[PDB]
Amino acid sequence: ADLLVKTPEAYDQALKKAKPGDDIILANGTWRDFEVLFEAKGNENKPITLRGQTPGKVFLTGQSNLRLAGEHLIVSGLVFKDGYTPTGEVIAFRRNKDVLASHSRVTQVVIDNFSNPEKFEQDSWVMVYGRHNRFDHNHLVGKRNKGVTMAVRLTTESSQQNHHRIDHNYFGPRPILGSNGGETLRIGTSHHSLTDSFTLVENNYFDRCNGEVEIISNKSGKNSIRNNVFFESRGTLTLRHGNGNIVENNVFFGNGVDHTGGIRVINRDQIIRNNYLEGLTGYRFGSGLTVMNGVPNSKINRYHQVDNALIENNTLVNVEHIQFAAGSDKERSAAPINSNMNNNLIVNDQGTDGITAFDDISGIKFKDNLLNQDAKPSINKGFEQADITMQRHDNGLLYPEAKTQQKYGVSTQLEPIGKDEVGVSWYPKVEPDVAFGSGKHIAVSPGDNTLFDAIASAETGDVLVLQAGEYWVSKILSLDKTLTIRAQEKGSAVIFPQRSTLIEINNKGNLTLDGVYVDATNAPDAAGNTLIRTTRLPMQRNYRLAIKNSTFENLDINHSYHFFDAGNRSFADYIEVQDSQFKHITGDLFRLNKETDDLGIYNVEYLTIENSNVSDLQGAIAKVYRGGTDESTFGPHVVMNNNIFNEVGKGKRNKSAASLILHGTQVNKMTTNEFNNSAPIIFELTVGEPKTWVTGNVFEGTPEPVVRDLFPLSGATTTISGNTVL
Amino acid sequence: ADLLVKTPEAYDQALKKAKPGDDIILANGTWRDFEVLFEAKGNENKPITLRGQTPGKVFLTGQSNLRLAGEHLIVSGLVFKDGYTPTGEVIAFRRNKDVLASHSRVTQVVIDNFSNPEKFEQDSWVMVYGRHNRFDHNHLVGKRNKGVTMAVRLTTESSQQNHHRIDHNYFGPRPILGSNGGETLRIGTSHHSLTDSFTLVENNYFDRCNGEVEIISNKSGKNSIRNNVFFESRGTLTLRHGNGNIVENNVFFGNGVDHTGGIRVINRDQIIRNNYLEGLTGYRFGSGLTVMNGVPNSKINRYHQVDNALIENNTLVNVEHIQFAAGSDKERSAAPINSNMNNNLIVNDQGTDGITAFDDISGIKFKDNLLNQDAKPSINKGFEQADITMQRHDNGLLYPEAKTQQKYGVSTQLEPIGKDEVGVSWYPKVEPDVAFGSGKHIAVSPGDNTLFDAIASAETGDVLVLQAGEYWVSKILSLDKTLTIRAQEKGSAVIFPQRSTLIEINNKGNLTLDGVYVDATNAPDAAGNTLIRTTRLPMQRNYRLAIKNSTFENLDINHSYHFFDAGNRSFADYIEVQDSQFKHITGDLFRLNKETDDLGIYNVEYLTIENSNVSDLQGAIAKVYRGGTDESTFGPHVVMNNNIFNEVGKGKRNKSAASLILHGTQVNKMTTNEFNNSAPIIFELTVGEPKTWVTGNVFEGTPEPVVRDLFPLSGATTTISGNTVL
Ligand SMILES: [Ca+2]
Ligand SMILES: [Ca+2]
Repeated sequence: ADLLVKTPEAYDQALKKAKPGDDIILANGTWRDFEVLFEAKGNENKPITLRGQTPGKVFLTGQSNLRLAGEHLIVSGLVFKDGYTPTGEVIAFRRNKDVLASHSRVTQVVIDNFSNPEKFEQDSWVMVYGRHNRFDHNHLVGKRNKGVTMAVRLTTESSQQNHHRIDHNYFGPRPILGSNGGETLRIGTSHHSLTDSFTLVENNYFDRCNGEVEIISNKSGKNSIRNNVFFESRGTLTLRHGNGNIVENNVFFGNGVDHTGGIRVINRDQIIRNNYLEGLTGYRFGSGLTVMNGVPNSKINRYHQVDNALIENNTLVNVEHIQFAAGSDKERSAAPINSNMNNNLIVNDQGTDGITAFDDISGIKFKDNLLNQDAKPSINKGFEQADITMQRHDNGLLYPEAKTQQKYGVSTQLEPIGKDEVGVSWYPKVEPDVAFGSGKHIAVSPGDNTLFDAIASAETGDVLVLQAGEYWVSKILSLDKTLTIRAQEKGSAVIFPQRSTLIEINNKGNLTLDGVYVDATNAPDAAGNTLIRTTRLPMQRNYRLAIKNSTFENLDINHSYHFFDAGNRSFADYIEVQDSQFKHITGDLFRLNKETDDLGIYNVEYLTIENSNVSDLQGAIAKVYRGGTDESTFGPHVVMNNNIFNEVGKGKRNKSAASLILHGTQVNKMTTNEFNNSAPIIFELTVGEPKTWVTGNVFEGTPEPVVRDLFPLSGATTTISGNTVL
Repeated sequence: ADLLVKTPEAYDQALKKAKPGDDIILANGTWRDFEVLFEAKGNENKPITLRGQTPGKVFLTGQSNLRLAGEHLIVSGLVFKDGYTPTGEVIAFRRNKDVLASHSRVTQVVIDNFSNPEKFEQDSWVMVYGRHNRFDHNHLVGKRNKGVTMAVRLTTESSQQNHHRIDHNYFGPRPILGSNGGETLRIGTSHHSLTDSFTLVENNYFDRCNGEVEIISNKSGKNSIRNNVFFESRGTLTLRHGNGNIVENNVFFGNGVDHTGGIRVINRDQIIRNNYLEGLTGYRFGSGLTVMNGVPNSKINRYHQVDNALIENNTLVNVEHIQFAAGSDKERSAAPINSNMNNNLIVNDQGTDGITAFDDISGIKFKDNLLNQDAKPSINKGFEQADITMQRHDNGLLYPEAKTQQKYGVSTQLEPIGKDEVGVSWYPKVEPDVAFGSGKHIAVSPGDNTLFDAIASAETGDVLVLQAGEYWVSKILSLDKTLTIRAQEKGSAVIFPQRSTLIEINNKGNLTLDGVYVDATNAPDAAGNTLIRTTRLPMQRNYRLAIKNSTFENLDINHSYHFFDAGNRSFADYIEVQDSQFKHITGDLFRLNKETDDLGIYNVEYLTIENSNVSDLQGAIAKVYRGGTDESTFGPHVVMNNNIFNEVGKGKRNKSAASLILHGTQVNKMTTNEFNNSAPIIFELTVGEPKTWVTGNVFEGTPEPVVRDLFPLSGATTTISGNTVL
């Protein structure tokens, strides 16, 4: 029988009355601050259902969440949005640790940007306990904060050997977290990784799941991860802890996007068969295919030696890196043993087979692997070369034209699940970001509060075109949308800040400055001004900052006048500076070093400064810091080319005594710059074999770059040469 | 004519029609977001008035402010609360730089906790410009953020030689700012300090104005500060810059409150006569009476030599410090010259006249000063001692009994203005802090978010009484009120956090824990947990934290598990730990070191740990930091006595390698502690002549204290002796 309810108390009363076969129906509307405890006992033949009256019209908002407890329950047709769970989880298959749900199903529910307001206040969106549950045809998009999106817990035997089924879900875009802990799916935990979970993960679509290196983090035994599609996801399927898992029939469409992986093999008895991998650009732990070194006598949460891996009938097309014994170093000294790699197909048009061995690989026996003839084989025995031309079948996958070559690599009967065969038909799959300049153009004129008003009434994506003249700014310009501020004619729009901050970047703010001119002469006569900064409230969301063709002068009325000051726990997807000039600044240029608690957190993924000019800066061009020993991320990337830096970094308040100090940055490229009469470049290299190239620069009146290796010799690939010193 | 008005548009119409002698009347109610520009032109005999219908029933809230412009205006009967100014000032005697107000009056207006949301976003509450303006019978209380409460500006000749009158105002309690910039009243600035202001500050009441070392900051010429009362104010009347000022007929009741000053003499031609000073405990620049050294050939904003000071007929009763040549060092090398101190009366029951000379004082001539015979004199000529009994007249002031002695000190005819003769009768003068345990007692039972529920529904000042049993906490406990959490029976109420934070202290939160037991075994297995912390959003006001008779154990499920984590720009009025136990904690105990930009800002006024036990703490007991060279504040104070510390501070993630790392702390007292098998105490002493006492401790298996001096050797009184080192 159907039990329509319109209030939480009516819900309570319906739940008390509900019998096997009944449906409790949440009436269409917005249910705010509704902590749902669905605790009942259905029947194998007659489940008890909680569902929205009209899927897509029942919203659970504010501090709402859902707990299932009992057995034979079904929950469907709900949307969580405009809020965040006040507990540890949005959806949990338990009341608490002693009262679980089993034989229960959550299907056709949406969680859409239901994120905690602080990125590093951790929660999870779905937590599975108990046994024989199902989580299917759901739609999870936009988790911005630390904490896996979905996990299977194994904390007691009652939650082990679960045979849980996770299928046909849309795992929509998840942006970069900026530390470890951004997984989309975690099965188990290191503590319980030697127990058998038997979890089935099939026919899900992972669409730009970019939280961190692990898209899926398998951390238990004897799971089956099969028939999933990974589209442009900036990470990997990692067999992290736990043994005896099967990774099969999965499809990875990297499309050449940066840092796309990958199947990563660690531990024992793994089977990696019949997987299709295309256009994957990642390396090291984010490679298209990775077989790691382990630690002898590893602790339960470190790295266990690869032993009896089986890697067969996989197809790898334009996979840039296949890495064996990856992570090899003084700790991870146990190379792979008793393993086998057979009947795979590697087609690469980049001239190489993409293979790199980092240690002895004689414990992997290679047999009957096929390579295209133009790809220099890195390994002789076990690889044969042939004239291969690939053509795409109807199932969207590439196969050798020759039928005889189809005994290598992936089966022809694969049928990748599509983006529109997953999730719910009644909730759209949408683009996560607003593009710069995707809106309309608004003419703005001088000269008092005119910029404050134009920003406030513009719409996201708009472009403000400032006419020539003077823009006096008596009120902070707080940006909570995507906006471009463009001078109609470069250098003809002059912006005069009169407050301690000119521009503040809030949640949802992203900023492009193009051709503007800023004279900070009239800023308040106080130390510690900051021309541009994020909000100082911990942000919920990443931001983008682009600076082009612009000039910034006279940030020097008092000391410690910084150009850009990142808020604690803030994260820029990128900061890009092109063709811009900076002169007379007492503070730092970019302060990207706030996370000094060494938990692997950092402030910027890509810092790029090219073709620019900086003169008379007391502080550093950039201070960027990522501390600790985490190997779960790919950034910061710091790229600086073709700049001229004069009299930079020597102020008595610059404790770094550097023009540039880079701690824990993973990719460093400094090329064709001039460092004239300035403080040195200083590298503080950490774990994860960072890559540094400092070539073609002039250091006139500037000391040579300083390298401090905090992990001798752990160890980085550091190329510093081809530079003129004085 | 009366122009009663109910909306801003009606006000605008009424303003256009107002003629000399008219009253524009804001109707009773709440005017939110009202930026009042009161610009009109009365005559000397018929002013134009803006006033509330019923004083006490007209409120300006939100982003409201007031600007007077023109002449012969009066504004009265308004309350600013529940908001903050969107400009630089709440009330400004100008429209803008070029359009001032003269011959105008602001009287009987209240500003009640109208502070910016963020303490270090600077504003001011009252700015006076022009000439012949009056600010009387107003009521200003609770400004929390950086920026002087009220200042007279002298930016152009039009605002100089003003003869402004500031009288009969209630300058109510102002909490400690935690940096420079917390003045209650400023007359001028350094740039204009050589111009004459002629401002009259008389018959005002300063009730616990504790913003910083300067209650009044005189920064201009020929002003008169007379007949004011300073009640338990944590600061001083400073003649900061500027010459020829008269400080006269003022009364200081310190009542023995900590860091009560004081008249501070700097610069030339000052007259300090007939002031009464009682019970003042301050020292150095916050002394009861200070005559500073100056800087030879000083910059305009530094310190000008005391030249031709006249100090006579003042009474000083139990003033612990009278200091001559205060601040003498290598920079401040110019001792007072051409000065005279005559006919003062010093009565002190502590054994001494309280005088200290820090340099040559032959530039001060003394004659006919009287001191009680029991007080050992520091100076011979110009002083005599005698038998004195003080008796308190009806004016509240002490006078010698022997009529012959009444030629020393203050006149018997002084009439100190009373707290209830100042401000307005229709608005109450209140206590600023909710006292712990002033509400009701509330019984709480075990155990599933019962603590969460009891906190949400309690009222400020209440006491929660925890019955025996287990308190599981699956939601963060957010404290936005004053609250005590007491175990019914010490030790039978056990609190089990399940989130990475147990207690979050928000704006208006203040917390006492008494007899509680916290077992953090079940916290999330994640690094960087924090049992107690402020909100990480920048706070609006200070907080208090008291921990008594409590036990905290097993903060060790992962690394960097901190007991208490201060947010950026947060400030504790105090943190006090008594008779409590802390064991098995991987992080730091108290993280009070967030303000590393060296602007003089800090996180705690008083940190006190006594009679407590800390065992197996990987991090430091406390990291407290105050950076830079500011001398405008009194804290931090760090007091630790009679504790037992076993195995503290030797963790590999404690970069300080200290059990205690104290930088820029001004008062340090560690006595009768046991430090067993622990990392050392480390001092990093800064400017301001800090006082450090480390005596009577046992350092067994612990290095003896390390002293690093940043400014060798400009003061610092460091006594480390009588410790046992095994
Ligand atoms: Ca991970
Ligand atoms: Ca001051």
